[PDB]
Amino acid sequence: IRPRKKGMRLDRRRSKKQYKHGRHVGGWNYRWLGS
Amino acid sequence: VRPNQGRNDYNQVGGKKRGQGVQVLPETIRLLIETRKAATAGGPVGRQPLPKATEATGVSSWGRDRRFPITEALRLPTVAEVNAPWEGRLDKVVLHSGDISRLRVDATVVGAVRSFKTVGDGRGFTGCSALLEGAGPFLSSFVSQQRRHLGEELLHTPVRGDPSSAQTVA
Amino acid sequence: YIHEMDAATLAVVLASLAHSPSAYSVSERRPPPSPSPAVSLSSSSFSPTHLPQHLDSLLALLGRQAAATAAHAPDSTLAFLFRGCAEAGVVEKNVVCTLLGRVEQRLPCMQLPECLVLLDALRPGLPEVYRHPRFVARLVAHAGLLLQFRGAESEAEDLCDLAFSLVFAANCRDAALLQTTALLLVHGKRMQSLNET
Amino acid sequence: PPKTPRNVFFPWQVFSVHRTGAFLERRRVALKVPVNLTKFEIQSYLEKIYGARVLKVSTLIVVPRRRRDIFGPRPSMRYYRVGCTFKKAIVTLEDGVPDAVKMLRSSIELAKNPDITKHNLTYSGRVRAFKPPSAAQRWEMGESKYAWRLPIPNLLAGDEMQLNPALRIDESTTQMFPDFSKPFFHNAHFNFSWKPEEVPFQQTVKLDITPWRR
Amino acid sequence: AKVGPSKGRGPLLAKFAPVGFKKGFGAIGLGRHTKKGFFIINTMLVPMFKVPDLSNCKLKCYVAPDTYRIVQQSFNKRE
Amino acid sequence: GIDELWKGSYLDPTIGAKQKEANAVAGDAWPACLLRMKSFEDLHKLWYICLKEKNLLMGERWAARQHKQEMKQPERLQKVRRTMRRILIVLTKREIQQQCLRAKDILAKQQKREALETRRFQLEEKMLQLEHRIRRMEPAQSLQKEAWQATLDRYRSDHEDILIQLHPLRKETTQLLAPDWRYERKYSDLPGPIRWKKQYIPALEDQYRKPIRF
Amino acid sequence: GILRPRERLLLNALKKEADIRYRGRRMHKRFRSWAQQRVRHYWLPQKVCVTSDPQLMDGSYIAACVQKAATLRKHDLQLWHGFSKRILELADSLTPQQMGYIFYGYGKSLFRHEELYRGLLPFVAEALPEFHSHALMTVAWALERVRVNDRAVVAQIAEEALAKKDLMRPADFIKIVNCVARMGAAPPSLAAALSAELMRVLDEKCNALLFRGAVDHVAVATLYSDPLRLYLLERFTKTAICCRPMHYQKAFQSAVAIRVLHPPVWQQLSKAVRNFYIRLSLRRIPQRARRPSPLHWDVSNALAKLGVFHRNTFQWGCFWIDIGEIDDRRQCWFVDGPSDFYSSTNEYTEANKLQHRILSELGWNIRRVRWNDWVQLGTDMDAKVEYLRKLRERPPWPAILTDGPSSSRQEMVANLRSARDVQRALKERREKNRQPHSLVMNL
Amino acid sequence: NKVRTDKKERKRAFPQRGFWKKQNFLQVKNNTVRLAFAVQGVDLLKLKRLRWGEVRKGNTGWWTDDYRSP
Amino acid sequence: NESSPLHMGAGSANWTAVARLEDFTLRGLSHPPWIHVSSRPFYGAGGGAVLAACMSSAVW
Amino acid sequence: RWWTRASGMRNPVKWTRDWEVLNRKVYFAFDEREIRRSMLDAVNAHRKTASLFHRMINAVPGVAHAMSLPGPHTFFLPSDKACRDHLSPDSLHALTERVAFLEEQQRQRVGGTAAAIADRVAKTTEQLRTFVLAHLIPGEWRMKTLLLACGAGDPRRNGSLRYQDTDRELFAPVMYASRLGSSVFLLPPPQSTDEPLPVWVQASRYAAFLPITTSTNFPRFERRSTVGGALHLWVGGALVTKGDLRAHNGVVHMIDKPLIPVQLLAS
RNA sequence: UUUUUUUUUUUUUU
RNA sequence: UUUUUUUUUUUUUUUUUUUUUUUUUUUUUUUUUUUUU
RNA sequence: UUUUUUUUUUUUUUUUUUUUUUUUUUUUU
RNA sequence: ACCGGUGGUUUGUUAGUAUUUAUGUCAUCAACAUGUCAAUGAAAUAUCAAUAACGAUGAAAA
RNA sequence: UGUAACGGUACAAGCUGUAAACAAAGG
RNA sequence: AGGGCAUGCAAUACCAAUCAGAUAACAACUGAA
RNA sequence: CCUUUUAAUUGAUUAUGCUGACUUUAGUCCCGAUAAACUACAGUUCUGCUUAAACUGAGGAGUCAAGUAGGUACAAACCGUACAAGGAUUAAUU
Repeated sequence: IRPRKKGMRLDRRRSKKQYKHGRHVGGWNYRWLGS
Repeated sequence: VRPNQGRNDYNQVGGKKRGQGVQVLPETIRLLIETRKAATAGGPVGRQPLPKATEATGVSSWGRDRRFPITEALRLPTVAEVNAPWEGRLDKVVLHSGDISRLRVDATVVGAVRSFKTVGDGRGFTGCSALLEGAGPFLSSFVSQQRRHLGEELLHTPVRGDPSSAQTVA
Repeated sequence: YIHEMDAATLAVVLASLAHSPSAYSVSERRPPPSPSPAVSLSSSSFSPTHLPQHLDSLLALLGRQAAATAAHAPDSTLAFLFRGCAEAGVVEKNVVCTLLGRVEQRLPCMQLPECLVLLDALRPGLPEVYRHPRFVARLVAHAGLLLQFRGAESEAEDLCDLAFSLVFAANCRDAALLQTTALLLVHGKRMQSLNET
Repeated sequence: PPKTPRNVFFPWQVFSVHRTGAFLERRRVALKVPVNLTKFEIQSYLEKIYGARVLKVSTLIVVPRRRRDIFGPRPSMRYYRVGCTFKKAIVTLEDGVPDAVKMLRSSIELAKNPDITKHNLTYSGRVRAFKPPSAAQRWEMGESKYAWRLPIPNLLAGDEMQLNPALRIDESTTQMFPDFSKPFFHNAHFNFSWKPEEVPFQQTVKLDITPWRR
Repeated sequence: AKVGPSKGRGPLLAKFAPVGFKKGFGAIGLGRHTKKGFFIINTMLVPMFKVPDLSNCKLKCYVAPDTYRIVQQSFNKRE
Repeated sequence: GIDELWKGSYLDPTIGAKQKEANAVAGDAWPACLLRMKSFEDLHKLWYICLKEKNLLMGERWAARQHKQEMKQPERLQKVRRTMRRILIVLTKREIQQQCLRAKDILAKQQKREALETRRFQLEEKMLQLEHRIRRMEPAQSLQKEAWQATLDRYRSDHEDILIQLHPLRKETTQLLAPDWRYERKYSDLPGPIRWKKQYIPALEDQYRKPIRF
Repeated sequence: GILRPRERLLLNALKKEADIRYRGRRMHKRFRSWAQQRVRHYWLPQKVCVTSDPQLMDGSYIAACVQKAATLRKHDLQLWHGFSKRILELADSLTPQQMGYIFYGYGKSLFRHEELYRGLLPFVAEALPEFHSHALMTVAWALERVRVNDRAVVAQIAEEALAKKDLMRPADFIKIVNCVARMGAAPPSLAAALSAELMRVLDEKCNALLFRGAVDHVAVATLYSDPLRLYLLERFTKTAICCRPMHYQKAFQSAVAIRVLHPPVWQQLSKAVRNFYIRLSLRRIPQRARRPSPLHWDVSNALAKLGVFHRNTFQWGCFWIDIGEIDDRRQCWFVDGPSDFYSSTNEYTEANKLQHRILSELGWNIRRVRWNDWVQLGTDMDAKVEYLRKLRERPPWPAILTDGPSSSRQEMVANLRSARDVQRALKERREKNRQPHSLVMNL
Repeated sequence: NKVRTDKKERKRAFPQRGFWKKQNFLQVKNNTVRLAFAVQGVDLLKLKRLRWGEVRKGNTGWWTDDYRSP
Repeated sequence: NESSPLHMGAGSANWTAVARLEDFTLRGLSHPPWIHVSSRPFYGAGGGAVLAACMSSAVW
Repeated sequence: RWWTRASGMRNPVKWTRDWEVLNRKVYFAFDEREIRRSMLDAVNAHRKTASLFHRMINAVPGVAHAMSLPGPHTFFLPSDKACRDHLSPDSLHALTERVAFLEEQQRQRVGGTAAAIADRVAKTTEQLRTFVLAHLIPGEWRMKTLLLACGAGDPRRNGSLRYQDTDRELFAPVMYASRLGSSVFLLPPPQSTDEPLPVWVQASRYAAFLPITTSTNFPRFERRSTVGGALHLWVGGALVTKGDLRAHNGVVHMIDKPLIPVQLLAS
């Protein structure tokens, strides 16, 4: 990433995209603790 | 010129950083003040036949108008009542959070200087300035005259462990 | 955060607590759908929520802060602060002294609009500490120079307020000053503004 | 590590002496401290707990080097380190300290003798040493070259010390006095940066840039 | 990778970087920076170490072995 | 002084091997049994004594590490660590006692506050209804108006008493709501700390301020 | 872009010059440091206004004001005198803390006004029991700076210090001692007790930083006993690293005076210790810039007119000489002044007497010239020449310096006032002669 | 590199005839160390040359035993 | 091909990678991935008083 | 926070080491240096020092226009002190009165007496213009230029300026125990004067003490101004305290004596 | 490319 | 002629800004309001 | 001697870092 | 019939199994390196005796 | 919640969080 | 769970038009998710 | 064992096939520009190049890399090494 390109992009943690998957060491079907 | 161009926030006119020594016009101040002032405009309601208690016992109070309120000492809760559950000892002690000056009491204890002079303030403790300001100008004259009249009397203290001497002094 | 306030903020804050404050002016958390009592805000016969006596703690702090903030306040805000402290009821002589001094310092730099608000602080019922003869003498002396050398700029409303202040607040007895004020209100070129005031 | 609060009632800092392979001065001791302490804090620790006299405190950061598991019959090829990150502190005490505490010793390797060799060696890859000017060497608070002959010092120095520099000249590393008339070097005996008046007049030579013009 | 934490290098440090990188190891402030590069130091922010008098203290780091038996013997009396 | 760091230890060059071995001996760690019976001052002094012993031990530890050898009598460290933990355990329980007590008192007061508040709430609504009814009929005189005035008069006192009674409780209740520097980890190190969460003040956030501390 | 060849050369040379210049500036800058320290544990929290009404002020207020003025260096006569006037009125309602502050302020400002010191002394004397370390130190420190000896009160101060030794600060204790020694008010017994307490104080609650402050040549040879002398001398050697030229000078002076006055004690020192001092003398010690005084210059002009060669200013090992003859180096003159004597009196100071005796011992034909005697002469040169000539034919001063006749504040004031106009008339006459005034324009 | 991570093992594969010997520099370094010990007055070379169980006090050797027949 | 730690850190670092439209599901040694790793196991026959399990939900 | 931040002493940039090339940059940075400020700027900068001159320049017209031309010029700015101590009281008072009169005339404008005022102003303006313009000299004459012109650099003429000594036994007895017991250069005439200006050089008092603190290599032989410098330049028997005030229009020198023309000089 | 008591602020310049 | 640097800060000038301010370190010197020049 | 801090000059954030921990009743000694 | 505790069955004897890291590239990206936590032996709480040989324990050894 | 860094432990693919392998005794 | 539990993952969202950052005076100023 | 069943994807000399081992070519090819001496009665071997001064009142005139490459027993191991105040006024002790 260059300065010009980087100055027009947001952080990945700013979105909900991080809580829409179940990828884990066990497999592709992750269940959260206390579910 | 760097690639900073094109952004709408590029060389913006006026900013937090830019403006660090600029004050609002008196117009705004005035407006605000007036607005706040003009929020409770209305006529009187209720009844007020008799004047509000604002003076010591005995002395009447009809002409002396006071803007500030006065709290009664005889109406406050005691420590025992405070600490009681829901349904000497601490039965005659009160711990009040307020202006000492603005309190109707029989007697008030004040810490004065050795010379007993009321110049600006006393020892500087909480409420001393309030007390001395509330007190009229004649306080100084009374204390001054008392000093002179007494004299020697003001240069002795009761002997430790001497209740008879304390009573005589009193 | 009393100690973080500026002069500007503090003046209005002071004024708020002095101009017949009401407890219903505060905000509500998820209030009922129906309107709040704040809509009317009329003269009540009682004190909602708490009594006025439960704010001296805060008052003290306010005054202290004012004391500190006095030195970095423009001329315009200085007088407002001055009046707000007296209105509030700042009794602290040590606090008042510094204020007085700064006021004295900045006096000559002021004008009639900043002098009327100053004079408002000497109204009856306020603490007698602010009524320093050395202060009032300089104030009433300075007003005369303004009326003598800048009388064409004063407005009818300003002159009317000054007439009340010089008679009921300052308790002055200067027949020459009173006559000058009276003449500059009916004989000056101010008929248009006098009819619309 | 955790930050130190204003009022410390139960300090957890642990102080220890570090045995260094280099040479140390008499009035200098090497300690091992955390990496989260200041000069002042270090000073106060010793001043209050131990109550030792302190003049100066120097600090350095020590980071272990990288290592690789390559040896053995079954190497892993994995990276690692030996020791831990710390602060090498050096305290300049008032009193003297024995070398047998601060400096290491070994008879197997006769070359490892920092106490005996003193600063003659560098104990590192320093081919050329560095030594700034000394206090005595400097102008301010420096020894005078002409104060020896003064009346006042001699008074103090009564049958106790000879201030004459001519009585302390090495004979095995000094040459005889040459004749001024005859050519001679400047550095032989002239320990200064000004031409003595005794020396006869010297001529000046100017380089010719365009001799062909003649 | 040639550059970065991939060969046991670890996090970047002042030592292993060009001149100008600002990175400490955890400390407490003792002043502020001026407008000319100077630094005014304040003695107010320095911590205070409190230590009681140890000139006459009977206590020691360890406990005598004989203490165990004496403490134990007291228990049996309560029976 | 500084000597304490190595005095009596293996590092000491002014003693023989037999003296070092005799010195090496140690007893049992201080148990909670004994540590509970002591006062604050005794535990405070024992903390510094244990810290001095740990500082002395560490040196030997490191010394041994240098030569790749095990330190003589390694249990000392363990002992000291156990004693240091037990002292703080004691102190922390001592503190928790008081914390509990405080909690209890606040819960005691809450209950009366509640009821008082409720009553005041009701009385304010009734007074507002009476004032509106009085205001609706200003340009007219009747018996009803007098009746309402009387009832409002009654309720005024009935309400003021409540506030007089209420004042003390509100202050007390709102104790821990505000921060206390005394209880902060920054300004203190005693057991039983208190932490608070930062607020968002627009008046402050909208202002340009440098990260300065003086 | 691109630049013209002509311009390129000039810009590069200019740039180079810049580098050279920058290299050439930090030469003498040796002792500088980016980091610095500022004392802040003395300012008051409360806010005050110096420019306020003195009448509305109180003890607390005035106390604060005085110190703030001093710190801000707002030297105003009109301002200070009002403070003094209000202080005199409020003298009977001053706390020990406030008094100390007042004193410190006055002293720091160097506000020479005896009228206030003399009025505030008695109240201090009564409140001595309630006094503290800070107050006690500030009183004496101010007094010393303003040069107003009070043996009646200073002694009492010392005694109270000794009584409260268990609560006092090492620094304040040291300063008290120093002050006492300079003022010369400690009998033998007091001196002894002070010394005994000082030794323990120094050896128990003193560091390198704090120890340096205990070094004083005037004090060492007049207050300190042999046991403390030896310990001081020995510890100085060890603590020398953490020192300044100001302490170095004092140390050297101490050494010299000890050698000159107390041979026994000197010999009692160790070889190592001795060597230190021996070597010390050989080093170049920095000194502040000095120049002749107007009195000095007038005396020098009179002397030169008399027909005698001499010098203006010069150093001689460890002591400065006002005047030194070239024909006979042995001879020397000293021009005194108001500061050379205590306030309202003509008594010489301890440092002046010690320096006089040290040189007299060393064999210096020392003569002294007073200012009150000199002023009387007016602006006449023949009278001054004859005055000087009559002095020259007479023998020198004795080893032991004596004090002059009695004086008074009135007389002092008178003299000062008188001299004020002389120093101005002489300057005017001097300056007028330099103007040729030859050129005449037609116009 | 001590870590053994660079491509410095490539050249070593091929055979070589010989390598340089920094005798000049080494000699100097040794001399400096020898001097630094000599000023104190301890012989390093002697100790680095003496036979395992050999005792030679001072500047002594085989030559010493020649004249010392008795 | 030059070596530039500044460039490397300004374009390929921890804070620079997060701004990349890449497949973050892949495990990364020197990166902040978003793959879940199942934590500490069940409890056998140890002391019940010393089994740790939570922290950010329990901090007080 | 970049590739490199080192500055000052630690300059990352590489500079030439050759003394031959370095010797050429000093000439360009000292002699061929350009200046933006004008002569008037320089003059004004020292308004405090020369108030009389500063005021006359701006008071009498013509001088301001004359002293703004592109051609090279040389100016002398006498000091107030010099003026005061040289000029007689009557002449000084008369000059100040006329300057004040012109200033008052201009103030009246901006804000037979009528006929007499015109004659008075016409005469006073010409007199002051004549007085003022006398100092101005065509061409650029530098301090070094003058010094060299005066034969300061000629070995055959430097005999009285190089070898200087004083009695060292009287000023440094401790360091000496064995002893105990030029030509006139003519300048172009001024703008308002035909007579040339003579210039010469003299040896300073300070120059006679260099050998005591410097290494000297002399061969075998067979009131005093307090201003600094080894050499003193006298331009028409006015000493120069400051000089080399280079500008866009020329040079300015401060002299310790006001030059007055013969036309103004009395009989 | 700012050098030694810290901030705010106006004109000129080697 | 292909038509070239200036803001933080230093110096100077002009002033009614402010403990966000220079050791409670130290030396020297004839010296300062109003009812002593 | 540098780095740090103002300007050039940029949340064009160099993870586990800072003059940066809740923002002055600070007990002035 | 919710809710707590205990036990068993199925998924699953027929199916499967992943967590640490050396190496490539500027980056995206790609990738199953190197037997086991392990001398051997059911048991080492059986590995004794030592100088060559003959001797001890063990199913088996030097 | 899930993970990375530093420190301790025997420097380790475990454990652990400067109180860094435990308080078990409140009359 | 008796006690203790440094630091980093850029967090006023247990709420609230959109558009950089410690989440932007109007307008300029725009939009398939 | 016999008999019934099997969705095993169930069958090998060969796709320059994928993943490994081990032969032949094959004791073949590959070896960088300059060395020598250390004795049985004293000493200075030859050659290539030529910035090798470390207080003289002045921090050796700079940047960058080495993710610590001129420390250490004829060690590719272990153990050490970065002080801007120069600590040794260590001119003393023995």
